[PDB]
Amino acid sequence: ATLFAQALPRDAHST
Amino acid sequence: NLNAVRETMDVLLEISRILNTGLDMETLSICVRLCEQGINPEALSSVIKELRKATEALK
Amino acid sequence: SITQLFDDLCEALLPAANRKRAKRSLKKVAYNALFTNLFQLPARNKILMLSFDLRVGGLGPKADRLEELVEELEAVGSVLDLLVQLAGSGPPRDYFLNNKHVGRNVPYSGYDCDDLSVFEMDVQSLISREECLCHSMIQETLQVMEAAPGTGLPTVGL
Amino acid sequence: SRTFLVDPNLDLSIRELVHRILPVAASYSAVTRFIEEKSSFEYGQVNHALAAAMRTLVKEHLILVSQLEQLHRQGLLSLQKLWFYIQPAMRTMDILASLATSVDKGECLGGSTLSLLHDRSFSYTGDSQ
Amino acid sequence: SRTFLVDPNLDLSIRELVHRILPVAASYSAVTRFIEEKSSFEYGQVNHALAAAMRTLVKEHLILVSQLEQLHRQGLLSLQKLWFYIQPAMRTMDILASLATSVDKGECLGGSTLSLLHDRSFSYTGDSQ
Amino acid sequence: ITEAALVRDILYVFQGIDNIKMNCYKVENLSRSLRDTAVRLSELGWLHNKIRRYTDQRSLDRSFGLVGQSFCAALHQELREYYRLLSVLHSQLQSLTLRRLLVWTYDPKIRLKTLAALVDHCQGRKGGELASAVHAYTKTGDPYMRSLVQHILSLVSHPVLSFLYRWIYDGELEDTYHEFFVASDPLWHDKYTLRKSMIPSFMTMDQSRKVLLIGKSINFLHQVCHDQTENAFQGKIDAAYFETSKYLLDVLNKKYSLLDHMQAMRRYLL
Amino acid sequence: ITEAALVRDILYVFQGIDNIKMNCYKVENLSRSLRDTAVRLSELGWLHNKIRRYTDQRSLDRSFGLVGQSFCAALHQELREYYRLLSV
Repeated sequence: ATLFAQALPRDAHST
Repeated sequence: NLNAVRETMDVLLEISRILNTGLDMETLSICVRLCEQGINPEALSSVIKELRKATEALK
Repeated sequence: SITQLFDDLCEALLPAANRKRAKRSLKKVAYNALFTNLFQLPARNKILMLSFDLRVGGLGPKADRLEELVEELEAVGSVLDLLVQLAGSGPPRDYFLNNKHVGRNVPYSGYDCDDLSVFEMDVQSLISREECLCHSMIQETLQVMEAAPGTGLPTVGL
Repeated sequence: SRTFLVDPNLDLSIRELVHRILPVAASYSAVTRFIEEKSSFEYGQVNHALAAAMRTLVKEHLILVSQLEQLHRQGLLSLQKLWFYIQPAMRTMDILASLATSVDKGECLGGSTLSLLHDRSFSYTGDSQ
Repeated sequence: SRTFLVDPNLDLSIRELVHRILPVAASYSAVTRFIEEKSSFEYGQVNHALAAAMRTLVKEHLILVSQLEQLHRQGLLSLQKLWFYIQPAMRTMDILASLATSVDKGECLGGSTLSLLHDRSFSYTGDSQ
Repeated sequence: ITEAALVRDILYVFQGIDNIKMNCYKVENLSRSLRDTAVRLSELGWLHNKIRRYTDQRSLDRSFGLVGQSFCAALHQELREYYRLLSVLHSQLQSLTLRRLLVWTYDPKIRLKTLAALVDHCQGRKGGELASAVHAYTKTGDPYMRSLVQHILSLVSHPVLSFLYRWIYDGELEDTYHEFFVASDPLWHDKYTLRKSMIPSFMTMDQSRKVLLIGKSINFLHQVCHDQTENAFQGKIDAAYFETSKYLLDVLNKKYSLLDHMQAMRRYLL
Repeated sequence: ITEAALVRDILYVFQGIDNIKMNCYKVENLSRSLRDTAVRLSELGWLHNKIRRYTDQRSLDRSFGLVGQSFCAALHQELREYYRLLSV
């Protein structure tokens, strides 16, 4: 399941 | 036995300190010994909140 | 000495300085309020419901401590049932914290930016405390320095 | 026991009123000298706490002079208006300037300084201030 | 051991206070040079972890300068107010600028760098900070 | 010379930095009503020098001891606050006047009166003899001073109670500088001396002979015997006494039979 | 030159893309207090080049082996995170 579409991480944003 | 009932009373202060209860060390031993008699603790929650209320009207 | 344990309780909550008749009247407020409830669920569960609300707003290890003591307090139940009632009534460092630079075998983590973001709020609250003091120190004394002659002075009130 | 000098050439309608304000200063120059002396250890543990509790009032007397100067800038402070403002200070600094001169007259230290504060509190049984 | 220069034409009521703030910078320009050097492998597995644990404090000293500039934009930062804010930093960066100059004086590596941290911890037996 | 200009220089004389120059801060024109109030205000700054010179001259030499540091490092927590007040006063200069300062700085005219006279009463005292000369300032009664000095004592007497809790439970005294009142000599009759000079005032002369006896009882229990293991304060000394000594006899009657020799030394030698 | 403009270019010099140009990232006016802090900050981006050139020069030739790949493909998981920080 690392080949298919996974949700975005939210780490890219400054939470 | 008084060594045991001191430790059990000393641990019980911390759980009343992080729960942010205004009970200091003296009022705790009063309330612990009074609860040890057999009084229902649902009522003691009201006398302390009222004694602290009438105390504030003085100041 | 149940008739006396209510008399010693009424002394502690009495703030030190008529101190001889107030105790007689405050013992009424103790009795006038004790019999209102008497006229009109496990124990450890009520702590966990307060343990939850701890972890949500941060401060995890403190919540892991509150449960650490009630586990040793087992080896009295009605006493902790009294503390959970007054939970909100009270009045309002360690370098070996996160510090990925010290340890014996520290695991690989990569940048966090979620510990350094809660390490600048530890400082921002400091500069915001020592600034409210200077707002609550120049105000408490300028409210008296500039007023009508003889308001804040107690000797002129005689 | 302080003496003052005003002016050779001044309006008589002022000098008679100046001499009505000064008795709060002369009664003050004998309290501030009671603090700076009866604070010496060689006077007991009573003549000390008497000089400390006699200092908080001096602090509140310094605030009452500050609020007058700040009120003086707007010119709202006439001489006649002054004689009325300091009246709470002319009564208090007249009490302390009488204890500080009656505790040092007969050398008192210890209990004999706690007796004098119990008779000078009995004479003012109808003052209530 | 850093020397600074201020101004030929400046108010004397400032230069005397400037020289009271700089001893936290000169005591800082000798810690950051201790990190970037005693990190070289040829110094043992102790002079390394001493330089790492001596770096987290430098990080917290960089946050204390950030929160001052953000507080400087609102103008709430007067020079007199500055001398009081950095006091926790003038005491810490005065401790590390003394170890980093006493570990390099007599060349220490290994155990002899772990002894010095056990005597410099015994001298401050009444500081508690 | 405007009144505002005086308010500008005074906020510096409160620190030592000098119209107002440097023992009274003689000011050098202006009206007499201004010079007089400046003189008293300027002099408060002079005090701040006497308390700063001590915490700077003695923060230089490394032969002041361990108590003389917790004192010289407790005169600073009572100075940062005096640097917070100067912060607030400067933000308002941009209104306050001379007569407004007198009430602002009427209280720190006392704390800078006890501290500037607490560092002269203890000048050459090092070690415990200093923790005994900042305790002779508590017999004052003044509720504002007795609650200030009784805090500096709670910091200065922390190193002293660090040797004591070391020389009682472990018997390993260590002080390169001679501070503790138990002086060792490089096992009962000698190597232990009660130092009459470095006993703190808040320990009675009899209590000082129960620590020299608990330390000696444990130091001697290790080397020669060849074995290894306020009111609450008075109870701690006696608790450390009625346990250590009672154990010293047990190891001296079971491992050596001290009593069985007294009886045997009567049967034959007598 | 406003301080905000410097904050705009620095967020690019952290990657290699150049006021701040390209061994120190010499900046080219503004006050001395600004140029000095930019210099050190700009130089961090220069480092990122030296670590990028290796994982790009050796990701080209096919004669680096099987270990030299798991190394050149483990210098990337420690770079995506450096690309998450630049995002925030």
